[PDB]
Amino acid sequence: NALLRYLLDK
Amino acid sequence: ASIPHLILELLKCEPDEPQVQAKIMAYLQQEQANKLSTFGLMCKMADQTLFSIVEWARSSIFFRELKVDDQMKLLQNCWSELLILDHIYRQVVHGKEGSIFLVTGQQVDYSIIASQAGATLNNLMSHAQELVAKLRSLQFDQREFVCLKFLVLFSLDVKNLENFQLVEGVQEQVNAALLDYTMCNYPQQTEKFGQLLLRLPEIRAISMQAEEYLYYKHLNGDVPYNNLLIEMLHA
Ligand SMILES: C=C(c1ccccc1)[C@@]12CC[C@H](NS(N)(=O)=O)[C@@H]1CC(CCCCCCCCCC(=O)O)=C2c1ccccc1
Repeated sequence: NALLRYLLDK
Repeated sequence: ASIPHLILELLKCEPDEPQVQAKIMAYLQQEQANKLSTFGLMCKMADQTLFSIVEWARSSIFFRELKVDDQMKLLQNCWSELLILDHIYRQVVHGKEGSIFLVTGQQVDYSIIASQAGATLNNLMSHAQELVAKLRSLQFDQREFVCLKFLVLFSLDVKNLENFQLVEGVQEQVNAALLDYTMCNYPQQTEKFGQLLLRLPEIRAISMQAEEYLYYKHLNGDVPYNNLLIEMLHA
Protein backbone atom coordinates (compact mmCIF):
# COMPACT_ATOMS: atom_id res chain seq x y z
CA ASN A 1 0.00 0.00 0.00
CA ALA A 2 2.16 2.84 -1.31
CA LEU A 3 -0.59 5.47 -1.08
CA LEU A 4 -1.03 5.01 2.68
CA ARG A 5 2.75 5.18 3.15
CA TYR A 6 2.98 8.41 1.14
CA LEU A 7 0.13 9.81 3.23
CA LEU A 8 1.87 8.88 6.49
CA ASP A 9 5.29 10.21 5.43
CA LYS A 10 4.08 13.40 3.73
CA ALA B 1 -16.08 19.32 33.96
CA SER B 2 -15.08 16.02 35.61
CA ILE B 3 -12.98 14.99 32.60
CA PRO B 4 -9.61 13.20 33.03
CA HIS B 5 -6.74 15.05 31.38
CA LEU B 6 -5.78 12.23 29.00
CA ILE B 7 -9.26 12.47 27.48
CA LEU B 8 -8.76 16.21 26.92
CA GLU B 9 -5.50 15.43 25.12
CA LEU B 10 -7.41 12.92 22.99
CA LEU B 11 -10.14 15.48 22.27
CA LYS B 12 -7.47 17.92 21.08
CA CYS B 13 -7.00 15.48 18.17
CA GLU B 14 -10.57 15.82 16.89
CA PRO B 15 -10.84 17.70 13.57
CA ASP B 16 -12.89 20.85 13.01
CA GLU B 17 -15.49 18.64 11.36
CA PRO B 18 -17.57 21.61 10.16
CA GLN B 19 -14.65 22.50 7.88
CA VAL B 20 -14.16 18.84 6.92
CA GLN B 21 -17.85 18.58 6.05
CA ALA B 22 -17.56 21.70 3.89
CA LYS B 23 -14.40 20.52 2.11
CA ILE B 24 -15.78 17.06 1.35
CA MET B 25 -18.99 18.44 -0.07
CA ALA B 26 -16.97 20.96 -2.12
CA TYR B 27 -14.81 18.13 -3.48
CA LEU B 28 -17.94 16.22 -4.52
CA GLN B 29 -19.68 19.31 -5.93
CA GLN B 30 -16.60 19.83 -8.10
CA GLU B 31 -16.13 16.18 -9.10
CA GLN B 32 -19.74 15.56 -10.14
CA ALA B 33 -19.66 18.56 -12.51
CA ASN B 34 -16.59 17.39 -14.46
CA LYS B 35 -23.63 9.74 -14.18
CA LEU B 36 -22.56 8.69 -10.67
CA SER B 37 -24.44 5.90 -8.91
CA THR B 38 -25.48 6.29 -5.29
CA PHE B 39 -23.13 3.42 -4.43
CA GLY B 40 -20.22 5.21 -6.10
CA LEU B 41 -21.13 8.41 -4.26
CA MET B 42 -20.98 6.55 -0.95
CA CYS B 43 -17.65 5.03 -2.01
CA LYS B 44 -16.14 8.46 -2.72
CA MET B 45 -17.53 9.88 0.53
CA ALA B 46 -15.89 6.98 2.37
CA ASP B 47 -12.66 7.71 0.49
CA GLN B 48 -12.62 11.31 1.72
CA THR B 49 -13.52 10.05 5.20
CA LEU B 50 -10.51 7.73 5.01
CA PHE B 51 -8.22 10.62 4.11
CA SER B 52 -9.56 12.49 7.14
CA ILE B 53 -9.09 9.40 9.33
CA VAL B 54 -5.46 9.12 8.26
CA GLU B 55 -4.97 12.80 9.06
CA TRP B 56 -6.51 12.18 12.49
CA ALA B 57 -4.31 9.16 13.23
CA ARG B 58 -1.05 10.89 12.29
CA SER B 59 -2.22 13.77 14.51
CA SER B 60 -2.57 11.47 17.52
CA ILE B 61 -0.41 11.44 20.60
CA PHE B 62 1.35 8.05 20.76
CA PHE B 63 0.59 7.40 17.08
CA ARG B 64 3.17 9.83 15.71
CA GLU B 65 5.66 8.10 18.02
CA LEU B 66 5.34 4.87 16.01
CA LYS B 67 7.37 3.64 13.08
CA VAL B 68 5.46 4.11 9.84
CA ASP B 69 5.22 0.33 9.39
CA ASP B 70 3.39 0.04 12.72
CA GLN B 71 1.14 2.96 11.75
CA MET B 72 0.32 1.22 8.47
CA LYS B 73 -0.48 -2.06 10.22
CA LEU B 74 -2.78 -0.44 12.79
CA LEU B 75 -4.57 1.69 10.21
CA GLN B 76 -5.17 -1.18 7.80
CA ASN B 77 -6.39 -3.32 10.70
CA CYS B 78 -8.91 -0.72 11.92
CA TRP B 79 -9.97 1.57 9.05
CA SER B 80 -13.27 -0.24 8.40
CA GLU B 81 -14.16 -0.29 12.10
CA LEU B 82 -13.34 3.41 12.35
CA LEU B 83 -15.64 4.14 9.40
CA ILE B 84 -18.52 2.19 10.93
CA LEU B 85 -17.96 3.77 14.36
CA ASP B 86 -17.96 7.26 12.84
CA HIS B 87 -21.21 6.47 11.01
CA ILE B 88 -22.83 5.17 14.19
CA TYR B 89 -21.71 8.16 16.25
CA ARG B 90 -22.97 10.55 13.57
CA GLN B 91 -26.40 8.91 13.75
CA VAL B 92 -26.25 9.08 17.55
CA VAL B 93 -25.38 12.79 17.53
CA HIS B 94 -28.22 13.66 15.17
CA GLY B 95 -30.52 11.00 16.61
CA LYS B 96 -33.36 11.23 14.08
CA GLU B 97 -34.24 7.57 13.48
CA GLY B 98 -35.63 6.96 10.03
CA SER B 99 -32.85 9.09 8.53
CA ILE B 100 -29.18 8.59 7.65
CA PHE B 101 -26.66 11.41 8.03
CA LEU B 102 -23.66 11.30 5.71
CA VAL B 103 -20.12 12.54 6.28
CA THR B 104 -21.33 15.54 4.25
CA GLY B 105 -23.83 16.27 7.00
CA GLN B 106 -26.56 15.59 4.44
CA GLN B 107 -29.68 13.96 5.84
CA VAL B 108 -31.50 11.43 3.67
CA ASP B 109 -34.48 9.23 4.53
CA TYR B 110 -33.39 5.75 5.57
CA SER B 111 -36.13 4.43 3.28
CA ILE B 112 -34.78 5.87 0.03
CA ILE B 113 -31.19 4.78 0.74
CA ALA B 114 -32.00 1.28 1.97
CA SER B 115 -34.21 0.82 -1.10
CA GLN B 116 -31.04 0.97 -3.23
CA ALA B 117 -28.96 -1.51 -1.21
CA GLY B 118 -28.68 -5.28 -1.40
CA ALA B 119 -29.51 -7.64 1.44
CA THR B 120 -25.97 -7.55 2.85
CA LEU B 121 -25.68 -3.79 3.32
CA ASN B 122 -29.32 -3.56 4.44
CA ASN B 123 -28.66 -6.07 7.22
CA LEU B 124 -25.48 -4.22 8.17
CA MET B 125 -27.29 -0.86 8.27
CA SER B 126 -30.08 -2.35 10.40
CA HIS B 127 -27.50 -3.67 12.86
CA ALA B 128 -25.64 -0.35 12.85
CA GLN B 129 -28.81 1.55 13.72
CA GLU B 130 -29.71 -0.95 16.45
CA LEU B 131 -26.30 -0.05 17.88
CA VAL B 132 -27.15 3.63 17.37
CA ALA B 133 -30.33 3.14 19.40
CA LYS B 134 -28.58 1.32 22.24
CA LEU B 135 -25.80 3.92 22.42
CA ARG B 136 -28.39 6.71 22.48
CA SER B 137 -30.18 5.00 25.37
CA LEU B 138 -26.80 5.02 27.17
CA GLN B 139 -26.16 8.72 26.41
CA PHE B 140 -23.00 8.06 24.39
CA ASP B 141 -21.06 11.34 24.50
CA GLN B 142 -18.07 12.64 22.56
CA ARG B 143 -15.50 11.88 25.28
CA GLU B 144 -16.45 8.20 25.22
CA PHE B 145 -16.56 8.37 21.41
CA VAL B 146 -12.91 9.44 21.16
CA CYS B 147 -11.88 6.95 23.85
CA LEU B 148 -13.48 4.20 21.75
CA LYS B 149 -11.81 5.52 18.60
CA PHE B 150 -8.41 5.26 20.30
CA LEU B 151 -9.19 1.81 21.71
CA VAL B 152 -10.02 0.70 18.15
CA LEU B 153 -6.95 2.29 16.55
CA PHE B 154 -4.54 0.92 19.18
CA SER B 155 -5.86 -2.62 18.92
CA LEU B 156 -4.38 -5.49 20.91
CA ASP B 157 -4.98 -7.93 18.03
CA VAL B 158 -2.52 -6.33 15.58
CA LYS B 159 0.54 -8.58 15.39
CA ASN B 160 4.00 -8.12 13.86
CA LEU B 161 4.39 -4.72 15.52
CA GLU B 162 7.78 -3.46 16.65
CA ASN B 163 6.42 -1.31 19.49
CA PHE B 164 3.57 -3.53 20.68
CA GLN B 165 4.29 -2.28 24.21
CA LEU B 166 3.34 1.26 23.21
CA VAL B 167 -0.02 -0.03 21.95
CA GLU B 168 -0.51 -2.04 25.15
CA GLY B 169 0.19 1.03 27.25
CA VAL B 170 -2.16 3.19 25.19
CA GLN B 171 -4.87 0.55 25.58
CA GLU B 172 -4.37 0.43 29.35
CA GLN B 173 -4.36 4.23 29.70
CA VAL B 174 -7.44 4.85 27.54
CA ASN B 175 -9.34 1.97 29.16
CA ALA B 176 -8.67 3.31 32.65
CA ALA B 177 -9.54 6.87 31.62
CA LEU B 178 -12.81 5.78 29.99
CA LEU B 179 -13.73 3.66 33.01
CA ASP B 180 -13.16 6.61 35.33
CA TYR B 181 -14.95 9.14 33.13
CA THR B 182 -18.00 7.01 32.35
CA MET B 183 -18.64 5.84 35.89
CA CYS B 184 -17.99 9.28 37.41
CA ASN B 185 -20.11 11.23 34.90
CA TYR B 186 -22.88 8.61 34.55
CA PRO B 187 -23.50 7.00 37.94
CA GLN B 188 -26.93 7.10 36.35
CA GLN B 189 -26.01 4.03 34.32
CA THR B 190 -23.67 1.63 36.09
CA GLU B 191 -22.32 -1.06 33.76
CA LYS B 192 -22.49 1.57 31.00
CA PHE B 193 -18.73 1.09 30.61
CA GLY B 194 -18.96 -2.68 30.21
CA GLN B 195 -21.84 -2.14 27.80
CA LEU B 196 -19.84 0.34 25.72
CA LEU B 197 -17.05 -2.23 25.55
CA LEU B 198 -19.51 -4.99 24.63
CA ARG B 199 -20.59 -2.94 21.60
CA LEU B 200 -17.07 -2.97 20.13
CA PRO B 201 -17.03 -6.59 18.87
CA GLU B 202 -20.40 -5.97 17.18
CA ILE B 203 -19.13 -2.84 15.43
CA ARG B 204 -16.08 -4.90 14.45
CA ALA B 205 -18.16 -7.71 12.94
CA ILE B 206 -20.21 -5.20 10.95
CA SER B 207 -17.00 -3.50 9.82
CA MET B 208 -15.43 -6.76 8.63
CA GLN B 209 -18.53 -7.91 6.73
CA ALA B 210 -18.76 -4.52 5.01
CA GLU B 211 -15.04 -4.53 4.20
CA GLU B 212 -15.20 -7.92 2.50
CA TYR B 213 -18.40 -6.95 0.67
CA LEU B 214 -16.77 -3.87 -0.84
CA TYR B 215 -13.60 -5.87 -1.61
CA TYR B 216 -15.57 -8.46 -3.58
CA LYS B 217 -17.66 -5.77 -5.30
CA HIS B 218 -14.41 -4.09 -6.36
CA LEU B 219 -13.04 -7.34 -7.76
CA ASN B 220 -16.25 -7.48 -9.82
CA GLY B 221 -15.74 -3.95 -11.17
CA ASP B 222 -18.62 -2.24 -9.36
CA VAL B 223 -16.52 -0.03 -7.04
CA PRO B 224 -15.63 3.18 -8.93
CA TYR B 225 -11.96 4.07 -8.76
CA ASN B 226 -11.39 5.40 -5.24
CA ASN B 227 -7.63 5.59 -4.74
CA LEU B 228 -7.16 5.15 -0.98
CA LEU B 229 -10.34 3.14 -0.41
CA ILE B 230 -9.31 0.57 -3.03
CA GLU B 231 -5.72 0.65 -1.77
CA MET B 232 -6.89 -0.18 1.76
CA LEU B 233 -9.15 -2.89 0.34
CA HIS B 234 -6.54 -4.73 -1.74
CA ALA B 235 -4.09 -5.02 1.16
C1 LIG C 1 -19.17 1.58 4.76
C2 LIG C 1 -19.99 2.42 4.13
C3 LIG C 1 -20.11 2.22 2.66
C4 LIG C 1 -19.08 2.61 1.79
C5 LIG C 1 -19.18 2.41 0.41
C6 LIG C 1 -20.31 1.81 -0.14
C7 LIG C 1 -21.32 1.40 0.71
C8 LIG C 1 -21.22 1.60 2.08
C9 LIG C 1 -20.75 3.48 4.94
C10 LIG C 1 -20.05 3.87 6.28
C11 LIG C 1 -20.40 5.33 6.51
C12 LIG C 1 -20.21 5.92 5.12
N1 LIG C 1 -20.71 7.29 5.02
S1 LIG C 1 -20.21 8.40 3.95
N2 LIG C 1 -20.85 7.91 2.53
O1 LIG C 1 -20.86 9.61 4.33
O2 LIG C 1 -18.80 8.37 3.80
C13 LIG C 1 -20.87 4.86 4.20
C14 LIG C 1 -22.35 5.06 3.95
C15 LIG C 1 -23.03 3.97 4.74
C16 LIG C 1 -24.46 3.78 4.42
C17 LIG C 1 -24.41 2.95 3.13
C18 LIG C 1 -25.73 2.94 2.39
C19 LIG C 1 -25.51 2.99 0.88
C20 LIG C 1 -25.98 1.70 0.23
C21 LIG C 1 -26.58 2.02 -1.17
C22 LIG C 1 -25.85 1.30 -2.31
C23 LIG C 1 -25.51 -0.15 -1.94
C24 LIG C 1 -25.37 -0.99 -3.19
C25 LIG C 1 -25.16 -2.48 -2.80
O3 LIG C 1 -25.89 -2.95 -1.89
O4 LIG C 1 -24.28 -3.11 -3.43
C26 LIG C 1 -22.18 3.09 5.29
C27 LIG C 1 -22.54 1.95 6.12
C28 LIG C 1 -22.21 0.65 5.72
C29 LIG C 1 -22.54 -0.45 6.49
C30 LIG C 1 -23.20 -0.30 7.70
C31 LIG C 1 -23.54 0.98 8.12
C32 LIG C 1 -23.21 2.09 7.35
